[PDB]
Amino acid sequence: SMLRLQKRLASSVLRCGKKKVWLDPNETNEIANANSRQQIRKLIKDGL
Amino acid sequence: VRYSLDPENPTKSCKSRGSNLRVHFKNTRETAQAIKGMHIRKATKYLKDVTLKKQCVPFRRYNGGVGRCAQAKQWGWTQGRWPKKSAEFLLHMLKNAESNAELKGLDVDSLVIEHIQVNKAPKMRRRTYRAHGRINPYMSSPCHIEMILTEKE
Amino acid sequence: SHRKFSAPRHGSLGFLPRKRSSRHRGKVKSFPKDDPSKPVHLTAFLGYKAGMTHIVREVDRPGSKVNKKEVVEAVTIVETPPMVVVGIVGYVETPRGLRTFKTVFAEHISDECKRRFYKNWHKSKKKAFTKYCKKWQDDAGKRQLDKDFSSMKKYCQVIRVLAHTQMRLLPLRQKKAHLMEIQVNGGTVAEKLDWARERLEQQVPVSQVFGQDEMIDVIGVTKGKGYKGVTSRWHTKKLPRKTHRGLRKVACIGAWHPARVAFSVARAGQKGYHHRTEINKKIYKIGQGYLIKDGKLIKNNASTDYDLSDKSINPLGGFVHYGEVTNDFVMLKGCVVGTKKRVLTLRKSLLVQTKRRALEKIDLKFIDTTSKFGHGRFQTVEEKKAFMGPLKKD
Amino acid sequence: MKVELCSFSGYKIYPGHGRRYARTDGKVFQFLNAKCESAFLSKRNPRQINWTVLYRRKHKKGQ
RNA sequence: GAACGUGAGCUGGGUUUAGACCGUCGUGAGACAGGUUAGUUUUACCCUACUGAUGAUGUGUUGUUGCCAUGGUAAUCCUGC
RNA sequence: UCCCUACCUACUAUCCAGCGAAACCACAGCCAAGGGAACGGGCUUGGCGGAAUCAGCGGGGAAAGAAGACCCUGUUGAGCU
RNA sequence: CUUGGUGGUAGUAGCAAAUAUUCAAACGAGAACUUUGAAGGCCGAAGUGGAGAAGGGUUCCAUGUGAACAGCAGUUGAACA
Ligand SMILES: [Mg+2]
Ligand SMILES: [Mg+2]
Ligand SMILES: [Mg+2]
Ligand SMILES: [Mg+2]
Ligand SMILES: [Mg+2]
Ligand SMILES: [Mg+2]
Ligand SMILES: [Mg+2]
Ligand SMILES: [Mg+2]
Ligand SMILES: [Mg+2]
Ligand SMILES: [Mg+2]
Ligand SMILES: [Mg+2]
Ligand SMILES: [Mg+2]
Ligand SMILES: [Mg+2]
Ligand SMILES: [Mg+2]
Ligand SMILES: [Mg+2]
Ligand SMILES: [Mg+2]
Ligand SMILES: [Mg+2]
Ligand SMILES: [Mg+2]
Ligand SMILES: [Mg+2]
Ligand SMILES: [Mg+2]
Ligand SMILES: [Mg+2]
Ligand SMILES: [Mg+2]
Ligand SMILES: [Mg+2]
Ligand SMILES: [Mg+2]
Ligand SMILES: [Mg+2]
Ligand SMILES: [Mg+2]
Ligand SMILES: [Mg+2]
Ligand SMILES: [Mg+2]
Ligand SMILES: [Mg+2]
Repeated sequence: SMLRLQKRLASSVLRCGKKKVWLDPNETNEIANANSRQQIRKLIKDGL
Repeated sequence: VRYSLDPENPTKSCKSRGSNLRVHFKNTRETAQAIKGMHIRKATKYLKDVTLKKQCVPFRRYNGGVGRCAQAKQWGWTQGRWPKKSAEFLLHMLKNAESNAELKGLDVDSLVIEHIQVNKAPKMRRRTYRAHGRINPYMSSPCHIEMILTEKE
Repeated sequence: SHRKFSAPRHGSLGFLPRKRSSRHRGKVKSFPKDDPSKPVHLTAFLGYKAGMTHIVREVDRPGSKVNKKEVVEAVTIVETPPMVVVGIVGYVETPRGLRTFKTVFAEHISDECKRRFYKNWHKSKKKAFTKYCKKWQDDAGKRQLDKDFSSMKKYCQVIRVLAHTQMRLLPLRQKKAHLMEIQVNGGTVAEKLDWARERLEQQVPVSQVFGQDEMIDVIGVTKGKGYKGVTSRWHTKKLPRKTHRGLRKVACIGAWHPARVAFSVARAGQKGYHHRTEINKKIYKIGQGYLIKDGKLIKNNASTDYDLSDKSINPLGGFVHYGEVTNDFVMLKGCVVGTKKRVLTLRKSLLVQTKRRALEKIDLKFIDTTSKFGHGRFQTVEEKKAFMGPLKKD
Repeated sequence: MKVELCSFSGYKIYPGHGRRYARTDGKVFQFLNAKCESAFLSKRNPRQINWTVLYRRKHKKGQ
C-alpha cells in the first residue's frame, strides 16, 4: 500500500542507507500496521 | 426543462443530458455526426472499436492538418482519427440514458438515437511562459452535451 | 543580367512527369505496321529478370584494334517460359481513333488467368465465364461465333491476341497470372485470323518468336528509390560549408517579374518507378531449360562447344532472390531496366537495323557460373571437392 | 584465357575478377582480392597462414 | 536583358555607424569622392505559385483489357585510317 | 576545402494518444498586353475555370518588423568649442 | 482612439539540453508513471552525497481528501482540510 515511512525508520535504526533494507513482500499488511519504532525493533527480533 | 427540439411522441422517447465536460469540443462534433442515425447496439460496439483503432471517424469540418487513413473509405472520405477520450464520455451518457428509459417503461432493443447536439461552455484558463518576459494564455475548450432517444425497430 | 559562364542544363524536360505509374507492367505503346512480305509472326513477349553474369567471346570486326581477341561482356538472364493463347479481339480504324470491335474468348480458361479478374479469391465463388462458355456447347452459340468471325473478315483491319503467362511453374509466391495483348504482323487479315484460330488455346514458346543475334527493344519499370531531394534527383551542385540553412539545395529558382516559377526548375519529389524503354539489346543466346528424357532429366544448359562440361547456368546456391532456373531463357548484353523478379516486356525493333555491328555473329567460349553471394572462387562443386578434399562432417 | 594463379593464396584465378599489380622493377603480380593485397603490402609471410596452400604443403597435409 | 534578374537563397571583402592609427586643413570642437586594421545579417505554420500524393462528377453497381483529343520533346561535335 | 559526390549513426521533423499557443488579417486571392500616380489581384479586350484535402518548397503578395537614424524644412532642443 | 467581449489563422506550430529501462505481486472502480521485491544502468567523493551561512517563514511530521493546480495522467505531492 505505502511503506516508504517504514523503510525510512528502518534505515535510521540500523544506521545505514535504506538502499540496503530488505523487506518481506509477503507480509505487507503486517508491516503496514507498524507506525512505531519499538514495534519495529520487535519486527527485527522477529526476523522479517 | 426546455430542450431545443421537442420529441414527437413523449411516450416513445426518453431524455438525457450532461453539463461542463472537460473534452475537446471539435473532436466530439464529428464523432457525434457519424453515430447520429445509427442503432444504439451498433454504436456501443462501434465506440469500443474506436478505442482499438479498428473503425475510424471521418473528420469533415474540423479538418485542418488531419492525416489520412484507410478505414474512412467506408464513409466516403480520407481523413479519420481514433479519438479515445471523446468515446469514453458519451458511453457513460448512453448507460445513464438507457437506465432512465427503463423507469419510463420501454423496450431497449428498439431505441434509435434521433438527436444529438453540442454547445460550447465557459472556458477555463491557465498560462504559459514565453521569451522576453511574455505571458500568453493557455485555454481549455469544454463542451455541453444533450441527446434524445426514440423507439424505432 | 546575363549569366557569366554559360553551362548546359541538368536533366530533360521530356520526361518530367516524374510520377508513380498506375501500371506496373509496361504497355507496348505502338507496335509496327505489318507487311505481307513476311509470313505471319508475333511482335512481342513476356520475360522475368533473374540476375546477371559474365561472358567471354572472340570478336571479329575488321578495322578495329581488338580484332581476333577474347573480350568479356556482361549479360542478363530473362526467363521467358511459354505463353498460352486464349482470345482474339478486333479493331476498326476510324478518323477518331481505333475502336475495339468485338472480343472473342475461348471455352476453357485456366484458374491462373481467372485469378486476375478477382480482388479476393478465397472469398469469391469463382463463377467467371460460366454462362459464356455455353456458346461453345450449343448450335446457336457457335453460330453467333461464326457471324462474329465473318464480320471480322470484312470490316476489321487489325488483330491482337490475348496470351497469359504460366505463373504456376515458377517459384515465385504470386500465382496471379499476367494477361497481355500481342499484335500479329504478317500477311492478310484472313490468313492472320485462320492462324490464330488454329493456335487458339495453345502453348507458345520463344524459339518460335525470336532468334539469336537479334536487336530488341526492352520495356519495363525502373527500380524505385523513394523520396530523394533535388540534388540526387536532378544532380545539381552542392553548396559550400558556410551556409546557415542547408546546402543540398538550389539557391535561386527564378526571377521577379515572371512572377510565377517555371516548370523547368528542379524541385523535390519522387525518383524512379518511371516507365522506360531501352533499345538495341542483342540476344546472345537462347538456352534451353530443364526437360526429362530417358527417365532422367538433361539439365546441362551451359555446356558449350569448347568446354563440354555438364554445368548449367544455375550458379552455386541459386540465383539471389529468385530460385531455380528450369525454363528457357535469353542472355542479353549489358544491363536492362528493372530489379529482380521483375517482369520485362520484350519487343521487336521498329527500325530496320542494318549495320556492321547489328549483323555481327556471336560464338560463345565461356559462361561463368561462380557464386554471386560473395567472392566465389569455384566454377563447380567437384572442382571444389578436389581442391579442398574430404571434410570433417563426412 | 591463361587462368593465372594467385601469387599469395595459391588459388586459380578466373578471368574476370582479380587485380594485377605491375611494379617498377618488373615482377607482375596477380591478386585475387584485397585480403591478399593487404597482406602482401604488409609483407606477412604466407607460409605461416593456415588457409593458404603453402601451409598445408609445408606441413605435408593431404596425400 | 529580365526591379543594372536573383539577401525570410548564402556570403559580408568593400562602401556605410560606435573604438583607434597617419598626412594635410582648421587657434579649437572637428573635417577629407585621401590611405589603414577589428566590428549581432530576424520570422513562414497563411494565400497563391511549383513539386510530387490521395481523391472528386457522369455511364444502375463493379472489375477488365484497351483507344488518344491535348500538353511536353534531344541529342551534340571532334580526332585518326 | 575542391574535381564529385556517396554511405552510415543518434536527436528530430513524419503518423498516432493526451494536452494546446501567438505574431498577422479592408474584401478577397489563375495570366499576357493596353491605357492609368508613367511596373494592376479586381478595370477594358483577350487567354480560361471543376469538390475537399497531405508532405515539401521559398517566385510573388512592392509580405511581417519599427510614425526613416542618412538628406531637407523647422524662426524645435540638448552635448561640446 | 479607450475599456470590455469574440473570430479566422489552429485542434496546427509544438511538449528534442546532459545513455534506460524491463518482469511479477498488492491496495484500488480504473494504473506506462503509486509502493514492495526481483533484474539491468548512471552520478563515480573538484558528487545528483552528508552538513551550515545570508535569505525564505511553517513549506517540517502524521491522517484524510481527491473540486481546482503540478502545460499527458496520477490511488501521489512542497496543492487542499
Ligand atoms: Mg480550414
Ligand atoms: Mg501540413
Ligand atoms: Mg516555455
Ligand atoms: Mg552569354
Ligand atoms: Mg552565416
Ligand atoms: Mg549482387
Ligand atoms: Mg536589383
Ligand atoms: Mg538578410
Ligand atoms: Mg529576394
Ligand atoms: Mg571600410
Ligand atoms: Mg595645427
Ligand atoms: Mg504533341
Ligand atoms: Mg498524442
Ligand atoms: Mg494588391
Ligand atoms: Mg514569397
Ligand atoms: Mg518583397
Ligand atoms: Mg520616428
Ligand atoms: Mg517620421
Ligand atoms: Mg517649421
Ligand atoms: Mg522662415
Ligand atoms: Mg540651445
Ligand atoms: Mg508539422
Ligand atoms: Mg504532431
Ligand atoms: Mg529543452
Ligand atoms: Mg538526452
Ligand atoms: Mg560519467
Ligand atoms: Mg540532508
Ligand atoms: Mg515536509
Ligand atoms: Mg502523466
